[PDB]
Amino acid sequence: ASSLAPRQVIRDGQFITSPNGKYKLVMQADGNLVLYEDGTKPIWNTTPVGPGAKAVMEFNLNLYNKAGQVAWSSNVYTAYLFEEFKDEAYLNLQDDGDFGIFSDEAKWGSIVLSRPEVGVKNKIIPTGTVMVPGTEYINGNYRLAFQGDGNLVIYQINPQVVIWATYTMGADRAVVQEDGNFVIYKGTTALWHTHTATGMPAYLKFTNTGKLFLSQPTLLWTLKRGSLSKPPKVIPGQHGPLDTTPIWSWPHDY
Ligand SMILES: OC[C@H]1O[C@@H](O)[C@@H](O)[C@@H](O)[C@@H]1O
Ligand SMILES: OC[C@H]1O[C@@H](O)[C@@H](O)[C@@H](O)[C@@H]1O
Ligand SMILES: OC[C@H]1O[C@@H](O)[C@@H](O)[C@@H](O)[C@@H]1O
Ligand SMILES: OC[C@H]1O[C@@H](O)[C@@H](O)[C@@H](O)[C@@H]1O
Ligand SMILES: OC[C@H]1O[C@@H](O)[C@@H](O)[C@@H](O)[C@@H]1O
Repeated sequence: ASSLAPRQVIRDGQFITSPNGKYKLVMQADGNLVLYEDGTKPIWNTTPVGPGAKAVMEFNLNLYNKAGQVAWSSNVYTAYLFEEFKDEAYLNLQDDGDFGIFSDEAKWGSIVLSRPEVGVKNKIIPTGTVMVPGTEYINGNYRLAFQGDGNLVIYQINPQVVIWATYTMGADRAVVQEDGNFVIYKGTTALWHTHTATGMPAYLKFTNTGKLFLSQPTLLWTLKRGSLSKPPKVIPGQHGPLDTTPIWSWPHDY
């Protein structure tokens, strides 16, 4: 795990580790949140608040002492801290040892929403994913399938019901692009797309409620760079089954 999901809590020796293995962020039993290099050299810390402490990803990364007070915080500079942001924001620790907080807004959906769904669980489909006939994803009682015929379809599994579909007949592939657009293709012809080309890479969220959203990463803060007012271009990191969030990396200088 190189990341923290929204609301995720770490404590009592729990940690995350950069993709390359070199950096480790650990919430120690003594209540000190520490960044280690090569498992032996502490390069940054909050300093300890004592036992019974925890750190939690809730828009900010916040460190709580046993008395429930906030002893350290990322202190991300936003103007409006909507309590629905706390279920959306996640954290990556990257290969140069910097760590950063993302809160991404949806840019496209298979359906327009009245209001967020509560306790929805998302299957991340990351940047550079190339779907191909026979590709499918299962999340709960819903199936997302790129089919032989080229249709991208969401099915309710039980009972079988079509919930949504692109009707892109003949398409050969579907691509979650680095430019921020999700596009379905016959050869080089775009049959369908999400109109989300922004130069910021895309990922998809397929829900256990039978819906599909495209978001793009919005880096808000890093330990080394403090709060950011504009979001810098990031690059997709290595996404596998162990990771519950998108994975990103961001450059050293500008
Ligand atoms: O983002 C909301 C909607 O916008 C429309 O133009 C279409 O592209 C739909 O596919 C989408 O559900
Ligand atoms: O990403 C490939 C696979 O990942 C697993 O979680 C599930 O979503 C599968 O349905 C999917 O085929
Ligand atoms: O309406 C959705 C249906 O569309 C049809 O054209 C086919 O692609 C089916 O596989 C799919 O279930
Ligand atoms: O061709 C562009 C496509 O973009 C989609 O998001 C919708 O607007 C489709 O109805 C359309 O076919
Ligand atoms: O309209 C379809 C096209 O939109 C473009 O701006 C890019 O994202 C292309 O990759 C995509 O094929």
